[PDB]
Amino acid sequence: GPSVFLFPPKPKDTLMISRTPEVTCVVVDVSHEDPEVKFNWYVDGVEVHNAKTKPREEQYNSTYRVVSVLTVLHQDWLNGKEYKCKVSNKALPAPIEKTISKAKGQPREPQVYTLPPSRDELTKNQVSLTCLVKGFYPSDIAVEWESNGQPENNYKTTPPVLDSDGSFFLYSKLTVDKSRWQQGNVFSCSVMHEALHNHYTQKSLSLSPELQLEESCAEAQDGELDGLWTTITIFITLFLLSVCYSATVTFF
Amino acid sequence: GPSVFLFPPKPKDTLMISRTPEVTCVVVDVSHEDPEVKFNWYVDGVEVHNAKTKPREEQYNSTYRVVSVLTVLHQDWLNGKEYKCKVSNKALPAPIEKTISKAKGQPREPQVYTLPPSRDELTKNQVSLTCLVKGFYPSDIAVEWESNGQPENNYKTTPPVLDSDGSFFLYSKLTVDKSRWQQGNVFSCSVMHEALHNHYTQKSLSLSPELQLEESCAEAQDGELDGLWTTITIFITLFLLSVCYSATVTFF
Amino acid sequence: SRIWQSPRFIARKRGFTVKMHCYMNSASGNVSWLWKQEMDENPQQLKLEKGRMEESQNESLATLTIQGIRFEDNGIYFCQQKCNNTSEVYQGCGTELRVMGFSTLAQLKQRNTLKDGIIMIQTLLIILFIIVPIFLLLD
Amino acid sequence: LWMHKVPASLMVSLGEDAHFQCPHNSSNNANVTWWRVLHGNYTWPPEFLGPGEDPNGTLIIQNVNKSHGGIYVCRVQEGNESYQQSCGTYLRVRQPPPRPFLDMGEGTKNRIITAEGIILLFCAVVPGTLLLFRKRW
Repeated sequence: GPSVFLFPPKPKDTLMISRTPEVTCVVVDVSHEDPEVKFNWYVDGVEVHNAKTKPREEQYNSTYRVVSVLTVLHQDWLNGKEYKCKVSNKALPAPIEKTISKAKGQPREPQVYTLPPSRDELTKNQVSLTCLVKGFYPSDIAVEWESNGQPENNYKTTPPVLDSDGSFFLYSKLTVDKSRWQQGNVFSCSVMHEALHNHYTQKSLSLSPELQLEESCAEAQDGELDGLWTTITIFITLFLLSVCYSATVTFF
Repeated sequence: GPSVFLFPPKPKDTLMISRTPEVTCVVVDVSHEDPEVKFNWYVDGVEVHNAKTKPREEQYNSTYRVVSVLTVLHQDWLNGKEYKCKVSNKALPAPIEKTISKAKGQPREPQVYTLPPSRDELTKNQVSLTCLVKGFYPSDIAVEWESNGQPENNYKTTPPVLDSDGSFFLYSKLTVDKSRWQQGNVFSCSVMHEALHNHYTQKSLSLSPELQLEESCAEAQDGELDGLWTTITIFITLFLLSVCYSATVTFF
Repeated sequence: SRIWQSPRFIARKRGFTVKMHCYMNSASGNVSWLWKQEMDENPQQLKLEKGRMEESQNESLATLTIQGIRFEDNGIYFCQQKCNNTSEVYQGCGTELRVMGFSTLAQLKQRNTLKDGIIMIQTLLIILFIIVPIFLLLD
Repeated sequence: LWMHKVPASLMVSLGEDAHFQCPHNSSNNANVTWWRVLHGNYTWPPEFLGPGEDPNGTLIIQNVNKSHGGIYVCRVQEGNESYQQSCGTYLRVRQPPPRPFLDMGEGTKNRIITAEGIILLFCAVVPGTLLLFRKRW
């Protein structure tokens, strides 16, 4: 009794134009009497001929395992073409057929918010940075982290969780040393989905250090400037009258 | 034909004394010809006789569903005893045995961190409040939210995610209006796990006081008030010279 | 925590503009503003000088704006909302203003000693002009 | 209520002490703790300082230097209910008091000076007149 499974592409191959998506039909549990396995691919009923197959090998529980690979185009997967594997053996009374495609519905696009560490965690050696991504549909997303153009690797990511109104959310956690957060580096969460503009967006995170509380600027007094514009003219007229009287006395 | 599943208690019923935990033995897909179900409940080999059998029910495709319930004690589950349900059927040629227990290992206690909203989320009509729980073992936990002693209902929790060192983490998210957060209300995250102190803890989240100070007076100085005094000490000097000079000639 | 004012302390310089906020839900009474000073005990109703103080209101926020601040604006200011249902007056915490100047603490001593020197120097001449010429006449 | 009866700032010089108080209206079975709020961004939770000292719950900070500025809050919880919390007091460390000068007033110097120069001229002119008509007579 062989077992047939079928697997969709990886969500980063189907979004950029320099990689290659492929769907995969797997048939395991071939017994030791029938080495003849015949595959038949169907794209919307029409059989195709650019499929590929890897040779078998002997397995753990006295079985075999055969893998068949089909490559697709990028704009065929993002429009909803059904894909059918048809499996024919000799011990099996009937062929086994499976179909997969993209999930159907109006797409939405996600929001991205980055969160700093809790301030109680600065009594430890390592700290945890956080990226919330919410509000998307379908649930095919890809999230990565980076810093100074070089990629990080110490991150984990939850599965997508269904929200209240039919969309999804997830969180991602990145663990860095405290020395590298305190000195003011810049870290980035990068997201790819099918409904963002050119399938890509980023957000950044940094520290921006502490303040001073200087207290060096002299509170105000009640009568600082009160008639100072008046009392220039008084010393003008007093000065000129003084010059006139000094001239009239010194004339004699 | 029939399938047997065995289900553990809730993660909350074993942590408090005013509740009642229980394990469940469920047999589905019973045919109409042999509706006779035989149960045996072994605990560490010793077979007990105070379980309970609920009556059957008719499914869509002519099958049945048999529910057997056994109540357990609070401190017998928290040690590692093993539970065996044994189902004998006239249709099935062999009896079926299923066992459950608690996951083995040294417990660790969790660490709870509340996190306030992002500043880019305050232009929407609803904001998200976050609770991070990390570093615990086994994966049995309970997380709730409340405010003013009454519970809040619009929250979700992710599954426990296996970390880099044999422990677990999760987050929880609550959605509230922007009005309630902006006006000063206080929200609490409550956690229940077996390696905590009295099986409980709480953390709070709200908004804080602020300051607004002005910059500095140590590089630039003044000048809308120093200009008046530097243009008013001059005419003092010239005036006093002229009047003392006029008082000089009356002496000689 | 049904009213909420912000901030708790402002410190601007002389001549600038301050704004104060109060978060409430404006379908319950009307917010009015009050002023307590250093020499008061209970706060009084505030008198708005036209053209210098304004007082505006959204659906979810009330605001007070004071332009061109000076020394006789120092104090502690409150918003107050009276409910339409229970007649229970609720009051906010209270914002505090303090008006600053431009110079530093080393330049204030300068003009203090300047003003004292000016006032003493021209006290001495007025004494001397009424001691000296009468002393000349008495022989 | 009692949340509004607490001041809004406190002036302390370098070396002195600071007293902070928590005047509540609960019946002798409450539980009082003291918390401190920092200035800037990215700054939640506050920082736990301690409980109260006397039966009135007073906080005393001794030998105050410039690393103590910020807002100080107290919370009152009675058992398992939800807490109360005061509105804050900003501790600012200004070493000088207003630097005392030799005299009185501030806006009554600007008018002694200018009400005095005129007395200097008018008190200067007529002795120059009177010393002539006395000697020429």
